[PDB]
Amino acid sequence: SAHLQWMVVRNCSSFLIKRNKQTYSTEPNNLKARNSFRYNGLIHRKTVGVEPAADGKGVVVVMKRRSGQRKPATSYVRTTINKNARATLSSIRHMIRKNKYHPDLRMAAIRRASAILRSQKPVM
Amino acid sequence: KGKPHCSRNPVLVRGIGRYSRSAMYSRKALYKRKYAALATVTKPVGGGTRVVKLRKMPRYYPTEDVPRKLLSHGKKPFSQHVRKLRASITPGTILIILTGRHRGKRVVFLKQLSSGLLLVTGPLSLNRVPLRRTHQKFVIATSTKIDISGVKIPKHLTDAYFKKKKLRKPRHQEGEIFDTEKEKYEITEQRKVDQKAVDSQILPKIKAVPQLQGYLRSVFALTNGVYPHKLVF
Amino acid sequence: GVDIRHNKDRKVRRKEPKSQDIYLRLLVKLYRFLARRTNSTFNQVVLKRLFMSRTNRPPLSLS
Amino acid sequence: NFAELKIKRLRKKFAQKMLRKARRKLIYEKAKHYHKEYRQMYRTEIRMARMARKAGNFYVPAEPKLAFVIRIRGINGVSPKVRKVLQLLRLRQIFNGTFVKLNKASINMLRIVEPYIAWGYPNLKSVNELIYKRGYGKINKKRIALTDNTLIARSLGKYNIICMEDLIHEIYTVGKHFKEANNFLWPFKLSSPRGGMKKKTTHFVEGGDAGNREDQINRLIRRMN
Amino acid sequence: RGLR
Amino acid sequence: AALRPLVKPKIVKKRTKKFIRHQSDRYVKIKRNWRKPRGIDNRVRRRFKGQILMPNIGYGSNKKTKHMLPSGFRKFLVHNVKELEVLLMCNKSYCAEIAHNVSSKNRKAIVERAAQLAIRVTNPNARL
Amino acid sequence: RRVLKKNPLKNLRIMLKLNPYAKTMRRNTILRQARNHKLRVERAAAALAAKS
RNA sequence: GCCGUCGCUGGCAGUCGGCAGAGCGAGAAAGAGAGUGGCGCGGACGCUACGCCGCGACGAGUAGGAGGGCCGCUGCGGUG
RNA sequence: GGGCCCGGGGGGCCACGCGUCCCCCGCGAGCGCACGGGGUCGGCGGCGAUGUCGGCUACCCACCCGACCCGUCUUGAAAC
Ligand SMILES: [Mg+2]
Ligand SMILES: [Mg+2]
Ligand SMILES: [Mg+2]
Ligand SMILES: [Mg+2]
Ligand SMILES: [Mg+2]
Ligand SMILES: [Mg+2]
Ligand SMILES: [Mg+2]
Ligand SMILES: [Mg+2]
Ligand SMILES: [Mg+2]
Repeated sequence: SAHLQWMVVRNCSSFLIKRNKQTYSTEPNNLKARNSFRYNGLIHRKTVGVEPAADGKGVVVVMKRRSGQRKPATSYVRTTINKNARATLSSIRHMIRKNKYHPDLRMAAIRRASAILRSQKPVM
Repeated sequence: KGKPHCSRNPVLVRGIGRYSRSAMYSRKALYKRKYAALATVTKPVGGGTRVVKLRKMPRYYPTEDVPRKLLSHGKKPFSQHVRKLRASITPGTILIILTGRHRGKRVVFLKQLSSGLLLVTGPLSLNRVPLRRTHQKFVIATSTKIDISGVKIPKHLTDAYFKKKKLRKPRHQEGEIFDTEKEKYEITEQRKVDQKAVDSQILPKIKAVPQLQGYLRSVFALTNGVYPHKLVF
Repeated sequence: GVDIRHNKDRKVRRKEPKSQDIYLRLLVKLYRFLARRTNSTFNQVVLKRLFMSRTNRPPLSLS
Repeated sequence: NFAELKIKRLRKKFAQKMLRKARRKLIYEKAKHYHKEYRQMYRTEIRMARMARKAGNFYVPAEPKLAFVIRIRGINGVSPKVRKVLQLLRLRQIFNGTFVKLNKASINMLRIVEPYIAWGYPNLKSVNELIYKRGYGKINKKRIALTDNTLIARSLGKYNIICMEDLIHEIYTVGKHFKEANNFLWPFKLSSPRGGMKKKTTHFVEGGDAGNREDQINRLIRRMN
Repeated sequence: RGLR
Repeated sequence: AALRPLVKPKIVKKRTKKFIRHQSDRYVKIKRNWRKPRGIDNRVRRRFKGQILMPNIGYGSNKKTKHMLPSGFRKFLVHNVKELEVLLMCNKSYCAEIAHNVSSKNRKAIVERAAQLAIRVTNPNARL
Repeated sequence: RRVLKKNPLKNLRIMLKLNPYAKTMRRNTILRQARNHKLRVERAAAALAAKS
């Protein structure tokens, strides 16, 4: 279960990183990258990830479907959003709210899909 | 649609009224005053009509935001603060400057501006101190006053009129090419006409007091054996 | 200075179980929640006994 | 709907706004009667002496019920019999102060601890300054500053002490629930005597500081609180 | 009710 | 073009000097690192007047500004490019410090990434 | 969070937060005092005409 | 004001959101209970619960005891 | 003096409803101001690119106060 494998992963993971009085985590679908039950991207039954698109522009969103739970291959669905900075930040918002899909992660997902746009604009 | 009325009880002391609660009720005659019981906008387009939304969602969200702060009640902006003034300073009083370029120069106090700075002007022809602002703390109020009540000080001599104006001459391409240093403060013909007009009314009164003009032309300075706490000025 | 004695300032009760198993450290989470969020002095006793060592909670016999 | 639950919640928010006006009126008309009480107990102590000076006799005023005790020595070198009594008086620290009702068993303790305290009979203005400025309550075994009457009512309410005025009246006029009010009052922490002690190590009758200075405790309170 |  | 922090509070430190060891001046075998003096007749551990001082717990730093560099940022050792994405959601409160061993060919493609990510690096001109 | 302790003896509205009677206790002894000082200046200005 | 210890065997899983209604500080043992008859799709942070937060009181120490060290040294199984 | 200063015939009241029975003879809205659950200014001025700004720590130097050499046995050690 989620709380079980969190009580197993809280200290003896391989993504856990502990130096400089901080403790972050390098999980695939952990947004804010910090080691916590709430933001861990491997423990729960429904997670959310916001990665940068493989090319220059866009933001991919990785939801974890419910049906396939022990099948890692057909477990995650991915959607590339190569739109303006605002439509994508209303599409992630709809993807999360209107679906009622792990709704306490929404502002984290927006802040991350904004960090990506900002790290994909032309530098100065 | 009731006409506003001032407080019906004078303030004996700050925070305490002159009349009691029942007295206020009787004065207000409340015994006969019993009472009992946007974002979207349609706009045509070249098609159909579009429901344009005002103040759309921001296009950027910084990774972190500062949390809000608690609410205070007793803190107000400087513009709304109450400007104090020691009773030792009155219109026509002679003051001595201590910090400005007019160090130790005697001037004739004009009035107090809205901000709080004292608008003062010593005779320009005597001490060369025109209409200017000076803080009350940094000025010594000499115990020598002259009737200046009959002096129509122009109304446009506000704090904004006396506010500084950035030269805004760091550099430019035009200025780098045809450099003209960093400019100066060219005394406006308005500040000059105002200074002349004020002097035309102040000087006749000053000359009435014998030796007053010479005293103003003089400069206050400490000497051997003189201590500020031991002499009354 | 005050003339108190700190001999007994540190109460020695068990703040948590000494074991590290995670099927007990989850029961203790659920019962610490019930203990603080309910007004039943039952949950508080169950929690205080879930802390106790293996020698303070002995076995029961069926008889 | 929710139009019913709204007006219901507003009736609750109006009953909780009237149960407070009734309590502010009660506190007000209480303090208004304590002003009258104190005025009577003051004027009658002058009557009962003028009626004795008219006949020529003497009026012996009632021995006082309330004392205020202050600790004027350190914790370094105290006997055990004096260290047990300075801690049943809750004076575990120099310049601590407390109120004490007088009887045989109390005077016979202020005699054991006489060289370590400087006690006396507090004025009403002195109990006012003390309760208001240095007034802390022993709530839940926590020294919580008395900031509102709902901190006194919440604990001493069952004794009909519901405001700082009922507290002052219960302390000044030593009441039935004196033990409970004095034990609800965290012992006052006073600063050093401004001006300075006369002599800490000798009795007040010896031109010093210790002992009982019946009337003159207020002169020390004003320069210490 | 008194104030109605 | 400095990368400002989220908020820059006032940093106050109850002590700036190090805590030198007793008699680290008369000798060379006694280093400056601190060792609590445990001798009987010692004058430092009795807290005499005018002697060396001792690291009490009272000298602790304000928790609000503890470990916080004078640039209003906390810090993080970065061993490679991949360890930046861990820090990209802590941008305005933590900084990066490429390790001492990362060669300049990698440190260039690390400062480059942290530049895109707007993450502040304390040693961005390190090796070159 | 901890409530800062103001002084009920220097803070008028904390004195009214703790003792709503002190408002009238203080409006008195201010009216009464301005009227006793007006009675004194009346005596003392009838005596400058009683020794004149 | 700041650091820490102790105590409150304190509080927080309620982040209960167009399947919504945003509360449990207030002197007085207990329900913002049910039924039964007279446009604009929007709302910061949090929660490694071994975590976070709030309150007070306290802070010497040899011999000795205990705890906590993201203090340090060398090798082993894993893992970066 | 006390009894709501028992009862009859110029200033202050946290008193001011109508309808009785009777002994004593449950929601009025607004609008502001503030000694009101810990500081804000919607106030300002000066200088700033080869000589100036900041750097508490870290190098040297100056001065004032403090300041005996550590481990040890000892009732006691800076100890002749
Ligand atoms: Mg102490
Ligand atoms: Mg002694
Ligand atoms: Mg003095
Ligand atoms: Mg200690
Ligand atoms: Mg010396
Ligand atoms: Mg030895
Ligand atoms: Mg010997
Ligand atoms: Mg020795
Ligand atoms: Mg010798």
